[PDB]
Amino acid sequence: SMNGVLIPHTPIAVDFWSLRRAGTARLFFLSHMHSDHTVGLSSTWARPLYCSPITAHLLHRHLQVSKQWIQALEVGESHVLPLDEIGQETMTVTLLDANHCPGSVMFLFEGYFGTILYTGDFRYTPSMLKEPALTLGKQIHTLYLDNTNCNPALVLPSRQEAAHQIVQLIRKHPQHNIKIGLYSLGKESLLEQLALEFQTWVVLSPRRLELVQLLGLADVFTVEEKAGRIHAVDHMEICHSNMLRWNQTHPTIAILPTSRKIHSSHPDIHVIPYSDHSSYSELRAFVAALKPCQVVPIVSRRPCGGFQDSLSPR
Ligand SMILES: [Zn+2]
Ligand SMILES: [Zn+2]
Repeated sequence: SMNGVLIPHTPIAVDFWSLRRAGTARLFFLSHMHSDHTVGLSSTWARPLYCSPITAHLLHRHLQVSKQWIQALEVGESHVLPLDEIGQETMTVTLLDANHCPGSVMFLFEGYFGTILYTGDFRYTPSMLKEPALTLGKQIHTLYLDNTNCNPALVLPSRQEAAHQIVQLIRKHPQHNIKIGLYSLGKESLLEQLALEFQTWVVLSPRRLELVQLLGLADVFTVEEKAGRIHAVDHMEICHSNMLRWNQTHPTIAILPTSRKIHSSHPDIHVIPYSDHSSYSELRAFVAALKPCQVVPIVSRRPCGGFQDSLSPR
């Protein structure tokens, strides 16, 4: 899927890389390095690209986008970007920690269009309201929201509570190897927590270890499989056939940390609602505190509602 947006009546494109559809009167932004946000973005990209410093490093390393075009913006600062070559108009952009994955940010856009807050992918935490850029009384005219888990019937625990569910599960199997199905990026802090909790080395891929060292996490990761019982694998590897394959070597439990209602054939495959996306209740509190004039879903194909009673008149 493609979860990028061309914001109408603005010079803004976020996680949206189709040259034909975007046009030439746009500035391009990248919230984070998940593949559904970099569709069409590769080493051939030849336009200015604005992102976080961590995203900037990952972008050049793994997609080979030239450093000529990569524009790393410091988080928490107001950046003034030119919209033309004659110093006629500018746009002010402020990056805010999205609490989603390494490098993930929210964008605060200010310009002729007004004020727009673009969350990208984010997990709401109350500290986001205490952001200096959001405590200036500025009216947010449009709030683009991560509506991934925007289902009122879907109750999700906090990441800490979900991490506890994972810990409890692993505790029941002290003799088992543990397969954690992940994307190439994200939930590294979960791995670090599991490493310390069970005093084990967490086996990664050479790519992940390279990433972890950038984050400056604890020295608890390695590429040698014989070193630990907790293994970070690609989520696609977790299925019935691979469970039988893995059990030939050692008793194995597989864990899928996701808010998606994935069902498994194998009894030893566990799907636990550990999510990097805000829950419905967290979304409600986020919007209620900001009170924007309008709320627009980033994930168009997915449901998004229940925010009329939290909007602002202006
Ligand atoms: Zn994401
Ligand atoms: Zn996404």
